[PDB]
Amino acid sequence: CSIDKIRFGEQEKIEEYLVGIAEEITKQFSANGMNVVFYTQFISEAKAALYFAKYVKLSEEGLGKIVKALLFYFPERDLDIGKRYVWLERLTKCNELPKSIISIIDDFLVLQAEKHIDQNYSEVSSNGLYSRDYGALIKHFEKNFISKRLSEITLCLTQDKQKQIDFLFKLLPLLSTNAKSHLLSFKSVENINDLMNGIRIGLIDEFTPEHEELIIEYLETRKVNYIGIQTFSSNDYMSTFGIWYFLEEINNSKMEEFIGMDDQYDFFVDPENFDYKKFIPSWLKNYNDKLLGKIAGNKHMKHHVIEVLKERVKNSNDKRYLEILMNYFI
Amino acid sequence: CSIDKIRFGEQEKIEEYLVGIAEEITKQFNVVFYTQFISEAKAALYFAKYVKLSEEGLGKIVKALLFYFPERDLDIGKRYVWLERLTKCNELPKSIISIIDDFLVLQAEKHIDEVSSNGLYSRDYGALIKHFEKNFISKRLSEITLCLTQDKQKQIDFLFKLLPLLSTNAKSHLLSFKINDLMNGIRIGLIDEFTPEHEELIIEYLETRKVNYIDYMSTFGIWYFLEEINNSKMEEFIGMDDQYDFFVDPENFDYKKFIPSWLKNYNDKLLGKIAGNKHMKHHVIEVLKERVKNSNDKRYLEILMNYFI
Amino acid sequence: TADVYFKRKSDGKLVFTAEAQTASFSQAISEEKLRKPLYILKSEKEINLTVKNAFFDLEWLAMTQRYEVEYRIYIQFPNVSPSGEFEMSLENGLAPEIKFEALADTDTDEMAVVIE
Repeated sequence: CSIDKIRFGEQEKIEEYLVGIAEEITKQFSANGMNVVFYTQFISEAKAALYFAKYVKLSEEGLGKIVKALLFYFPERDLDIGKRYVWLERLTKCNELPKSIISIIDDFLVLQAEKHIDQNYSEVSSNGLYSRDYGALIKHFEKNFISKRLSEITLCLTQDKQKQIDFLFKLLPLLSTNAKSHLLSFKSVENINDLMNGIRIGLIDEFTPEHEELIIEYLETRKVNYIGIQTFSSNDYMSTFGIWYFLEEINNSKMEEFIGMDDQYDFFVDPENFDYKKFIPSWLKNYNDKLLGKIAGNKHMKHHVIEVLKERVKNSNDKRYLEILMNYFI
Repeated sequence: CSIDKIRFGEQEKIEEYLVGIAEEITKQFNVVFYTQFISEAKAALYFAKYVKLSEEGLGKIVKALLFYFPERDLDIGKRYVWLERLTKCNELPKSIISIIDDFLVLQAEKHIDEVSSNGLYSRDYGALIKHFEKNFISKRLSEITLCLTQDKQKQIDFLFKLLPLLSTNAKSHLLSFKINDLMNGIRIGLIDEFTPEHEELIIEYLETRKVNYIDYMSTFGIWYFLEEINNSKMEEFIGMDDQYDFFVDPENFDYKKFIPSWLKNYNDKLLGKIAGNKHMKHHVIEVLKERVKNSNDKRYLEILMNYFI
Repeated sequence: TADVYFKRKSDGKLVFTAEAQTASFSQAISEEKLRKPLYILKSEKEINLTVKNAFFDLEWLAMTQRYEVEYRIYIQFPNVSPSGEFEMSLENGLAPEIKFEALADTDTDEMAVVIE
């Protein structure tokens, strides 16, 4: 059930509750390690409280202390960076971002920049969301912030620490102009992962021939490594090339040789012979307003999409499928 | 859940159990045992809609719920619901038609002196009779139709609803004895194509409505939409009410006065005719989507996922 | 009725065995409004595994005073992490369940691989 409909009364009392629990966790992590039995008894309650904290409006000092506790003074073994990030997104859902929490997120991502000294050490998140999404949220809710400490760090950045280079790459919008130039001095587009890293940070606005040759090289590599035994993976790059082709942003009709080894690839390129029996409705979930408008406008499969849409919405009770069919009538 | 879709195994014992239940209810005609046996029997015969059963056993069940079941617990409309549920999965050969005809003449003898909460009576029994193997004649109903004295109104009135089940010679007496006249006759099926006198009566009734202007009137409009009346004069008779304006003109009818409840009264065939007409498509889909997103009633959603009006 | 071989990343030592009961494949989207620009196909990929019974290796507990698993045709699943939740019950207790979820690294961008 949509729990956003419920009304929250006496926000002050719950605010004090979370202030107290955040103080407790900060005191716990701050010194002497932890009390093992008390930690095992209390960590789940703390995590649940911070999770449910999304629906309560919080005072400035309130959510400031709460976010500082959630990021800094929380042991790393329970929530990785991705769960911490989505947790932050939830608790910022209700409350718009003031200057203070920008200071907090900035200096914590500074310590993150400090962490990636060992090349063996790489940040890991269960949900696949990392500090680049942090930088995305500063850009979203601030739109003009320029970091000082990160710019200073990348100014004294050399060729040795590759992890520093490809970390500062993913947060380039936060980097200053001179910082950006210093970072791109040693940075070149080598593989695909770098390619959509630069795309996501916003450097790339169109596919110059370098990106085209890189993606077709990856396509040749996957065609080579497919051929006797095969293994399923969840890298979601080939579907990205398919959605690129359907959007007509790309204009190289050379990858049509790559029909067959996966679904959700040929449906954006050659939907007329996609053999709709293998269509998984979950595809419709991943796209957005613009892509949904596009596949609504294509009209060569819209009947099939509406058939699977009504079938799923009748069989399922997710109540999101009704939204997706109702908004654009695909 | 779609209990029809889920498959069933071990049909032999299942039909043996149904046959045994039918035999027990037949031999019943001690009430304290009946008090709990009746619920089990009703549940069994109701939910047996989805099970394939052999011919002879099917006959046993149809006889069992046709005669021996009293009216206190199983009503005539519920009797219809049960038997049509049974017939959904398996189509009945001649024998079951014979038993239901015998029960119909049993009802004819009963009416010498009929309550359904759903309001289903013997006329739609005759409707189901005529739905399949249309070439059928009720011989017993025929000879009791030949003997229709003018004094006994109840039997003729009840049999009036059973028009198509009689023969020409049998129905001759019924048509000899038997705007309301026209609509009940077309509803039962006394006349299928409207004679000129019929649309003349319709036009004079509409003219009286006009002279009173400055409730079977919507039937004329929904007849226009189906192209059943071709007098070519009712286009001069627009404006008495919103629904008539809807049927008689697609674009002249202003769309803000539409009431979606009329769509809940629309049957499948004419709703599909509306969908395929394409003349009112935009406004009907607009009101349909508005009702779906704004009302909890789920008849609209089935409207859309079946017909796309 | 499928067995579970949970083993170390660094070496081939087997941490334990088990018989998994359920796998959650919760792949969906994040909040659309808060997350012309080139399309990236955002997703909230999440995979979790839950098992009811586990037999513990004697060697690990012998010298123990980022892993991976094989589920059995048979599917390897690397880069995993246990989840440490335990609440005790008034009733004496008995089967040791455990949950481990999918830890996704930045470079690989894929989490599930299958072999046959």
